[PDB]
Amino acid sequence: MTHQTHAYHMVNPSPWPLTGALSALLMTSGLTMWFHFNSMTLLMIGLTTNMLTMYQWWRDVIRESTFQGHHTPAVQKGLRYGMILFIISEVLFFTGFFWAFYHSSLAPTPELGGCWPPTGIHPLNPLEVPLLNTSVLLASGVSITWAHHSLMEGDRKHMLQALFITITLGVYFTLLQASEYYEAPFTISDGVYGSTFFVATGFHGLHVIIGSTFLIVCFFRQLKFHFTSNHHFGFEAGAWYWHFVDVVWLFLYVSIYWWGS
Amino acid sequence: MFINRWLFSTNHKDIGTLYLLFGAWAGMVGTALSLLIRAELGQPGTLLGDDQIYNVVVTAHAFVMIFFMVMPIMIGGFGNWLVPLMIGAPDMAFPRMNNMSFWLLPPSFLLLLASSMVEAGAGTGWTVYPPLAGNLAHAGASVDLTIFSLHLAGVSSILGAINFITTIINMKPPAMSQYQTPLFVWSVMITAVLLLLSLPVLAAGITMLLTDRNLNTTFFDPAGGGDPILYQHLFWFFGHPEVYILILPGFGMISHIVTYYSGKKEPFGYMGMVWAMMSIGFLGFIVWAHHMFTVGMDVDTRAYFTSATMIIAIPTGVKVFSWLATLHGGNIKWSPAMMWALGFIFLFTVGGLTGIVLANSSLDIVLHDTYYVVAHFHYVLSMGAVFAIMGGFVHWFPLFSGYTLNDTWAKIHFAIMFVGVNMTFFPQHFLGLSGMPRRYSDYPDAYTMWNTISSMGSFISLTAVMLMVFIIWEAFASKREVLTVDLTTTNLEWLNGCPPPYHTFEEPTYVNLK
Amino acid sequence: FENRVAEKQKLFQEDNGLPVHLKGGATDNILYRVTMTLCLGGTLYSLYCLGWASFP
Amino acid sequence: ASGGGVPTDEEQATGLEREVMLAARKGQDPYNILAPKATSGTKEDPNLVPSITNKRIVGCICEEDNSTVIWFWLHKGEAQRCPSCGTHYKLVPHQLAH
Amino acid sequence: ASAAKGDHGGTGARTWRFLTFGLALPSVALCTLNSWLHSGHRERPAFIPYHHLRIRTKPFSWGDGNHTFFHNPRVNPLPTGYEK
Amino acid sequence: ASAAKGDHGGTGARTWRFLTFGLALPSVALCTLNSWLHSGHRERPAFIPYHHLRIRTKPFSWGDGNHTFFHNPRVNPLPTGYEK
Amino acid sequence: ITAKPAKTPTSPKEQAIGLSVTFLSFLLPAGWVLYHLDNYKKS
Amino acid sequence: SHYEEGPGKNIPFSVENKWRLLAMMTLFFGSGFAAPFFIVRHQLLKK
Amino acid sequence: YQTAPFDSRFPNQNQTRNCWQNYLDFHRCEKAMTAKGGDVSVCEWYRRVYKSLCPISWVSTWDDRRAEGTFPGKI
Amino acid sequence: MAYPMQLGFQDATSPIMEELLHFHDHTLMIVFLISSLVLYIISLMLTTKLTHTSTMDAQEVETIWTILPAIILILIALPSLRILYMMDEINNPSLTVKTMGHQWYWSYEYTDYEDLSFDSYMIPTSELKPGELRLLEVDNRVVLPMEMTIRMLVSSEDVLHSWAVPSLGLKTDAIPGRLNQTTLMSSRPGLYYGQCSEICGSNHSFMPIVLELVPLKYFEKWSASML
Ligand code: HEA
Ligand code: HEA
Ligand SMILES: [Cu+2]
Ligand SMILES: [Cu+2]
Ligand SMILES: [Cu+2]
Ligand SMILES: [Mg+2]
Ligand SMILES: [Zn+2]
Repeated sequence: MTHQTHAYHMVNPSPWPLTGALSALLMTSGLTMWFHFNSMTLLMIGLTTNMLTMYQWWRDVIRESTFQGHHTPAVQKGLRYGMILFIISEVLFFTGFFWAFYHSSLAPTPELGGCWPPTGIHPLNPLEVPLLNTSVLLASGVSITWAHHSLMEGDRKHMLQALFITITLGVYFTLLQASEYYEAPFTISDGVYGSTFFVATGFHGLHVIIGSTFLIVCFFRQLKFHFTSNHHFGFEAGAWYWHFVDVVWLFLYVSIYWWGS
Repeated sequence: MFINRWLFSTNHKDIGTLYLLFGAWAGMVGTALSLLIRAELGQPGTLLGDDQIYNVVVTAHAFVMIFFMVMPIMIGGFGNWLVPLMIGAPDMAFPRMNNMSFWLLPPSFLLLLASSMVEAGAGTGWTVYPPLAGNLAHAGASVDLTIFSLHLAGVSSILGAINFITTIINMKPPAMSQYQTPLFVWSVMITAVLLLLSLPVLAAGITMLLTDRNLNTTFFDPAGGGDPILYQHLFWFFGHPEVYILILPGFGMISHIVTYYSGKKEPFGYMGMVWAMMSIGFLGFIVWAHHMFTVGMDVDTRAYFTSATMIIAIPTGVKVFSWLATLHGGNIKWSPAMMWALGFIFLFTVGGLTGIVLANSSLDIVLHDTYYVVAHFHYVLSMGAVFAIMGGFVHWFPLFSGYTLNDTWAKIHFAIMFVGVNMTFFPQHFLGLSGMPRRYSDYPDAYTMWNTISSMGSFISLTAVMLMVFIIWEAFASKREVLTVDLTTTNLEWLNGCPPPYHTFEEPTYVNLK
Repeated sequence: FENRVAEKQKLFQEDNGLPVHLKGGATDNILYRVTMTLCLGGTLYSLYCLGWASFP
Repeated sequence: ASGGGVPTDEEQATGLEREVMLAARKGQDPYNILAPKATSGTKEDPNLVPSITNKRIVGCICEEDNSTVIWFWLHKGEAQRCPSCGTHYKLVPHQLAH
Repeated sequence: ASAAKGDHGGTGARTWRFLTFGLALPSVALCTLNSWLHSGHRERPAFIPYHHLRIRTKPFSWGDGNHTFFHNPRVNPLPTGYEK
Repeated sequence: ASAAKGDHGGTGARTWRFLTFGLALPSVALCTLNSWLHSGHRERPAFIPYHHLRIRTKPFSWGDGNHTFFHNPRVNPLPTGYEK
Repeated sequence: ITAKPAKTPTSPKEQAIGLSVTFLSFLLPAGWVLYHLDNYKKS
Repeated sequence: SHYEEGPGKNIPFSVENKWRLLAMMTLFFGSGFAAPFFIVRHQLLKK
Repeated sequence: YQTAPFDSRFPNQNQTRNCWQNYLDFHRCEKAMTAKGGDVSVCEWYRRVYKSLCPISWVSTWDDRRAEGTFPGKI
Repeated sequence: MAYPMQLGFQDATSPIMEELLHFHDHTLMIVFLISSLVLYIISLMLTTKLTHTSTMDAQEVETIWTILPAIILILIALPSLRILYMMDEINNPSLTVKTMGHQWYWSYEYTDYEDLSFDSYMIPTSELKPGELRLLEVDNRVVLPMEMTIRMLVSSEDVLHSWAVPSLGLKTDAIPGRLNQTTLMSSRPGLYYGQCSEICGSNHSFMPIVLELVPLKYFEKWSASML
């Protein structure tokens, strides 16, 4: 009593949960304005307060762990579980989209021409840029691993070098994918093929951007000596998320880009 | 101060209280909606109007009771309040995130309220199936708002599911195995896993529905080659686990209540009980299609789903029989909570037995979309999930508040509600066997008797939920402070007195490693 | 490069009875108020829009 | 490869993290991260329950495979016994607390 | 289609840095060249007003409400036909 | 078709013994019953001297050199036709 | 479960008041809206 | 923590005056039960 | 001819393809007997079946699609 | 149709519906057995002053109560599945009618030979002739030949709808872009009512189904006078 004798973390009252909850309200209702009464001001404010919340909520977490030392071993083991579990819910999110795809491509309705890809659709070639995007993502898988190993071996320069290479490959994929979208001879509106394609590869795209800003954050935390050769969960997570991202692309490639086209 | 405590919390007890408050209020809205439903059906004719205004009411009834009363109360309320106390944890693994879970709820509720105001609301059914939910048959912001409300409520529940699993797994005393935690904790740890795996598929489904009606996609539109049935699969893949997610924490509370008032140390067959919930949770993931028997699927697959659905009776059976075995040599105390526990055991049995009937695709052909299925789920929800909530509420109220309830009044409240719900839902078995469809604002003259009796019962229930509010007031008005609690040796939640201090287990708990 | 986590550890461990989200200075405070302001205002604005859209 | 540059816990760990780090190397466990090992539990060899106050909740897993932990407050004073199996427990002042 | 190859039993950072520059990056270069060589610009596909394509049940929330987001006029026709 | 289920974070022998008798074995029992119920004895398939079947380029190293190893006369015809 | 006597007991009259009030607060608003249904259905 | 403890103090509403409480509970649960009625009314008065 | 008989390749509750297949089949046969003459022989069977099973609106729209050349099936 | 104060199923107009009544009786007999067993055990447990609060051995009795429910489930499953296949059985229909759900009316199409098609709408309770059923009468009944195997094909031209006729033990959803099939086979003449069994908008409750079954002879003359 008074002084605690358990290794856990009693976090100080934060206004951030309220702030982020309000943010969700603003973005959701804001999308409703954009979609219906053609307005984005509300959507803009929501995106704003949301970034503000994430910045601060994560800034504090850094403060509490790196500056204040609350991340004892027990606290860390809990963060590992949390991340795993989160990645899991994500894996099941993408599963709705592969279900959708397979459902459509395995039993093509007559309005499509009773075939797959539907008549009128000119699928991209898996052997062209899709093949490139694949090799880029896969390489960042090996380079992020090199980064992880340098970090554990206390090799500051190399961890930085590998983390940098990894980050640029992630960006390279983003640009490449962006151009593919623009050059694609089909759109979201091109029936079920376009729907199925643009939302699955699209949500994944959003995830590569989310994973890249995460690695960027890790980059700077390292420039500032935040990570020790032994305590760098922020990186472990960034790394786990990054792999989830290659893997999802492997399924996308094989399913949508290769098999279903 | 108030702000810091109530808006900026990181306390499992306070967040849990905030939930119970949200759930009770939402419970009022849902009750009002259920009364308009029976008001409309209590006399042949139309009171409100067309199946649109009526079905808007039926839809909000479902969303409110499922997502805003039952889930917040059982998982967020009792979950946050009791879990840490039962495993000897100082709090939860992610105190801050835990708060966001709660605060995501009021906005979510707003979006749902907003949906029924703009345009003509959402008269789609809680399943919000397309084409009816589409931008043609349901143009306007309504359905979109219904969808966004569901997104938030889902984000809220999987964030909390993440918290409970981490806490429950990672924050028990070092010498305590998982096979040493109480059934309630197991009950929410398992419910937490179902939420983690089912909720995302729903979000995948309704996001596809959202794009279909705002971004010109055709996931469920035949024109583009879509399939309205695809939505049914996605929805129901979540839709079934969802009902177990709704009864599991109830199973747990019941195990605690029956054992306590039987004067027993522990429940009969503890490991059988753990096995049972785990089986129930698992089989619950491979039976979704029993909700699609009249959709045009292959006879073979239709056969698979009726069988798979039926084996769930076995584990559920070991639980019913275990609670009975628990009462066995007990020194029974006829307390209000024990009354709720007994009702649950019977009523839930009847309602689940009635669900085995519907498990049969052949018979379900003529039973689907009728009031028989409305009877089935109200038995397991109105006198199953809800009875557990009441038993748990009256049993733990002193722990949460420090004050006691007037037991006699509390017993009167059971009597009234027991009569009310049975009178309301019993007749409905007939209306359904005899053909009265679901989601109708009016019915052929023949169905008049049962619909009348049914509606009268709903008024008795109204009386009971009014009395309860009073019962809570009186408790707080009189202020009889708790002194002594029985069987604390085997019930940790009570060891820190009523109410436990803001900070419990500041200095851990000592548990030997034999 | 630098490495001055040691200065910040000290700054944040300082017993000034401040909550972590403010323990870092004046900017923490302005950021806080800006965020809080935008959220509340936005929330007010949203309620207005809904009241407005509720009507034909 | 080759080189160096990243901090170590021994040199950069702070707060409670550091406290358990050091405490752990001295073989002691002030923040109860480990499971306390039982004594014979006889009146003469009671289990010694350290505490930072004058009472601590003791949970007794009477028999190895038991699913029910017996809970109770252990107070400062004479050795006390688990209500279900005797087994003596005696409170003791908690040393290291930083 | 491979099976595997040169085992180097001990993997540390030197090994991963070796794979990065000795395998990973060289592949990204080859494929880049490949994709830079197979850069055949396909002539915009023949327009035929199929009903299962160019779907429009609600005008898009932007522009003239008839233009998809990453609209490329060269290869994407409007429902009516190619842009210009 | 599942997703997963009841997590019990700590796995020791008790957990695996629990899965063995509480999951593994019960499944073997169900499927056993299933296969014991679907035990429909198919009537021996119609014989038609297809050339791509009952291949014989070298008599088998046993018996009359025309009988496959696990020969079941009820359902396996010789090249000429069913045994008897 | 034992408890100390009420610090501020609620006499029957007091209960009768709280019970009546609790009822009215539920029954009135609904009753009013329901009482005027036809007026709404006829504009 | 300057957070007060004990019966009647671990809640976000005052329980010190039974009648002020009566009022609050009445508005709280009351407004919740009335909402659906007024929404239906609102929908019935549109065109 | 009474009505389209049971078709083994379409043994389940869903007949969508049954309607679809025969509609194609007929028009595919028709086009051939035309571009071959072969005494302008005619594949009536398929038309009897597809007319029985396919709801009017589908046949209509398909015919129109075939008219403007936006019919997705390959004939 | 359904009469006042009815408890169970509408009388079976067809053989599978008869088959169902018997299966339900079987299934219901069991739910009565179990539900009364549980109630007896419960009252038994709560009726003695004798106590035994010490530990009790589980598992032993745990087999009885796990193997028993398992046997009972087979006793229901078997009959259920048989009827299930019996419904999706290889039959050869002598007629094919199509029905298309629409937002607030069904339309039928008899097109085996001639292109006969009409709309079936509910008769406003206001224009009902004495003796006519309030929310069940339709203006154009779907006429069909009694004692014959008909093949119904259900679909919709808009939202989802569900075509059902309880007396015949039929219910098939109407999904746009889909052709669901069902076998109708009444073994007796008459008027057989049903209703839309799927939420489809404002008048979901007001789009009934009325089957009128007469002998072939009268069926064909009706068919012709219909165009
Ligand atoms: C908490 C709520 C809850 C619970 C626990 C259940 C439990 C079950 N339900 Fe469900 N059900 C609902 C709520 C619930 N249900 C809802 C909301 C709907 C409608 C949704 C909608 O479409 O809108 C519905 C719909 C529904 C349908 C589809 C109806 C239709 O055609 O539309 C089916 C069919 O399989 C079904 C079956 C079952 C079964 C087999 C169980 C089993 O879990 C029952 C298990 C219990 C027992 C079996 C009794 C105890 C055990 C014994 C005493 C052992 C001995 C007994 C035997 C051997 C039989 N339910
Ligand atoms: C939690 C689930 C839940 C509960 C408890 C209830 C309770 C009630 N529901 Fe139900 N209902 C549904 C969920 C629920 N319902 C769903 C999912 C549907 C399907 C919708 C669709 O078809 O799309 C449905 C459909 C439905 C219908 C069918 C309409 C139709 O299809 O045409 C009817 C009609 O009678 C109805 C009536 C009622 C009634 C009379 C009550 C009464 O029993 C209510 C009694 C009041 C209570 C039991 C609440 C009191 C409890 C509290 C307020 C908690 C208090 C808090 C604390 C103690 C802290 N409901
Ligand atoms: Cu289900
Ligand atoms: Cu309809
Ligand atoms: Cu309908
Ligand atoms: Mg249905
Ligand atoms: Zn002991």
